[PDB]
Amino acid sequence: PTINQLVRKPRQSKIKKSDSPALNKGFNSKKKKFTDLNSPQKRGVCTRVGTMTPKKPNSALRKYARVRLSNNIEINAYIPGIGHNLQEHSVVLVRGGRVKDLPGVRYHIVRGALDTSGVDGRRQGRSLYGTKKPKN
Amino acid sequence: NDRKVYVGKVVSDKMDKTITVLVETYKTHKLYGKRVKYSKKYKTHDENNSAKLGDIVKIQETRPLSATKRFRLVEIVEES
Amino acid sequence: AVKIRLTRLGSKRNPFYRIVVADARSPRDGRIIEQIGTYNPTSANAPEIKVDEALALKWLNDGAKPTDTVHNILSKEGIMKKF
Amino acid sequence: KSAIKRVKTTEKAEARNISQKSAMRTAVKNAKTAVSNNADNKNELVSLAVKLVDKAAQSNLIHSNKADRIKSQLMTAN
RNA sequence: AUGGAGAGUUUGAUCCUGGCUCAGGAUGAACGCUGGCGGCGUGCCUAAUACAUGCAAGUCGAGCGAACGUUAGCGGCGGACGGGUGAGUAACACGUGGAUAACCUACCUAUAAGACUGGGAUAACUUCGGGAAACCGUAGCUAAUACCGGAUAAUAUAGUGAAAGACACUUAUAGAUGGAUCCGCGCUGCAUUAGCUAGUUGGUAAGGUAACGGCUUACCAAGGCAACGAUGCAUAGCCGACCUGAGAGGGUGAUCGGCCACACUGGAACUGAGACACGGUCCAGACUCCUACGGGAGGCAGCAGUAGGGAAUCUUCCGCAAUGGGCGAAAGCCUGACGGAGCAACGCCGCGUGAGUGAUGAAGGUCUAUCGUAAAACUCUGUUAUUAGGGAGAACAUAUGUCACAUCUUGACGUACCUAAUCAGAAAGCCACGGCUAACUACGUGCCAGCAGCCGCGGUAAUACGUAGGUGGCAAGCGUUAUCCGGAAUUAUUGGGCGUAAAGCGCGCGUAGGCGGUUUUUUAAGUCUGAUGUGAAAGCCCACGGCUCAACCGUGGAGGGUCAUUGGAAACUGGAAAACUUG
Repeated sequence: PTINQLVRKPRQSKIKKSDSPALNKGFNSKKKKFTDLNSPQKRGVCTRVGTMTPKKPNSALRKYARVRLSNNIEINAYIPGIGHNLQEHSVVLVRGGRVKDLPGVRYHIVRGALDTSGVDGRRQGRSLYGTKKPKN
Repeated sequence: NDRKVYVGKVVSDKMDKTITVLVETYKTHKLYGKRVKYSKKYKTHDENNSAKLGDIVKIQETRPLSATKRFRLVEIVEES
Repeated sequence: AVKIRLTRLGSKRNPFYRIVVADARSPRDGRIIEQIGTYNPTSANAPEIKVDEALALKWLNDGAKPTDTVHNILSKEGIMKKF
Repeated sequence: KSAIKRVKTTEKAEARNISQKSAMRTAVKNAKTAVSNNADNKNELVSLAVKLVDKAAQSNLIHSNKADRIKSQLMTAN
């Protein structure tokens, strides 16, 4: 803890990397290179539906979504809830980041969000997987 | 508003008064606080005189009357 | 070339202004070096005319004359016509 | 869109500067060129340009301190 | 110095830790929801996009060549224009002091030399003409306070231009304008870039910019460098702003820019009361293009709008009236500078959509007394809504009579404060629904779907889930969107380990220098601190006054932060003479 060589030679900070690096980004075609944006809002347009089986910690069954973002790369999602949207090819409002217990996926759906409304079997949630005009 | 008594020492020289004087000062950095002493180089000139092998002098900030050189003052300590 | 200016931070509820010596080719808002104060031309806020224009009235023989319909404020005074 | 008069006053400005600067181009082709060559050009052939460059430099564009450098290298050049 | 209590983190366990997820928000922060209205404000932040055009500083003269100052464009203006920004540079582009032994100038204001003498040409009327037009040819022109001899005009210690209405001209000269000729600290990162550029060192040029001078050139020697960042070199504005710390300030500097890089393009003969010029002037380029294909030259980094990219990403509603730039001895303009706004529940507020309430009150919705003092059906406020008159500010002007200045000259929004009688014109709906992040119980559910901000839940009592009457926060507000702040003491300028997390020399070696005996020290610099300069701030360590309080303005006592003077204390890092010696 000696200060001579401290202006001769400095120190570092910690070492951390931020969250969702292949997110918060809008891929170019005119100038071909991405934008570092951290946008509030964004879209999702669909390529498949997707589902993998081996689930230990829950040990029930539920699928997810394989939705591609701009212009030739693998981007993957998951539908956290009791609502099955047996759909695809949508145009939505993204939710950024991952919910607990799925590795590598960081992209999601807001309730409603211009494509569908949601799993309409919900009426008590009034704020989960599709819930609009709910008597409070 | 007058002109200072900037001083220093000498290092080397070339043909027909490529003269100089050394510049230095007491001061420190804003970050990690040590009394490390520091310098930068200047540009004075003579006929051929204020030059290498001992020219502890003064210098000025005036009209240079010079190429890119800047000083007219020599106010000495001694010679070798 | 010299003209009058004013300051701006946040109030009104009565036509207010200020006294200063800015440039000619510019808007009502201008930079002020020797702040003399402000002016209240709302005929209601009398406690706001604390303008001590000491370097603004020295343009009489330097370069100044009532312009932009501002002679009304100088109409009450009379520190001119020295030539 | 008021170029309807100053599309072209740049050009009377041109003419009324250039023809006189050229009539100086003949005023540096006599005296200053021949205050060396031994010619008669140090009397009334220096002194025409007194009132000639005076026809020039009573306006803001013609040389001002360069007027004091063109008159100190022709009249004081003895 | 108005001073630092975060959710849970270890193996199995007290214990020294270990930082994560994470918090709350604040973001030009909004998306589904929800869409009582607004005070005022900002939104090509999608793409410094290609274009539905024009759009923009503009018109005129008792001083001047058409008509009963109209009709010129000489002359003046403009042209570098308001506005648009943060495409482009590590740069005096940027905030402040500043040698001027690197600077001057008409616009703001008074003037001052005088107002003498001049010729006469050019715009229009076009005078005369070929031909898709209009592009171009003949070509006297008629004047102009002017294109314009000549006198001395001032710096020889010997430089010229003035052609005034009426009881307004050109110069010796100025205070000034952007600036700045420039000085200084302002003036970031990349060690996967040191044997240093030939000009590296600086003197020496005919030259010249209001401006010294390797700035091109003028003459010669480099080791000038030198292991210290030569140099390369990547974003390339700064600075009143905002969240903010206890304080050092610490970062982003977008509404808000006072200063500068920048207008299709490379230039550009030009020029200016201020230059290579955003609707100029020409000639090279590739663009949607206009043209008897004279060949036109235009692009909204200036309001719109079009195909758009679009988390949202706006009114072509109006036209000078809030300031006059410019033209004018004058009455007058253009505003697209500045203005008038669908307003987006974007900021948050001004408050309004139920009352006197009510005996526990029912026909009971998780539970099986709970939110039930639920209810009804009675009354209370104008404040939303039927109208109405709606004139809030404020002083404008040769001849009016003789730069202090002024009347017979200032209502699109010019109707606001709208008490106003006033019915009853509801304030969408809240999350998880246990315990922490604050939450209440369960039928659906038998692992079938499935709960879940770090902790964390359903396999036959989800005090989580599907759903259902709400208590903790709420009523213009519900879950989410992600940015740095004290918090993060996971920078350590205040607040950094050495054997052990995640950490100590192969060492004989060892340049630069960070440090670097005792005592007196010659120093009289500096710190001790300070006379001074006390040169302004709108507001400062504060508070307050105008305002239906909130959108919009102000007294500045805190001196403007060694700024215009260098100090006395030698106790010392500091021009630095030695002695001590056993270390």
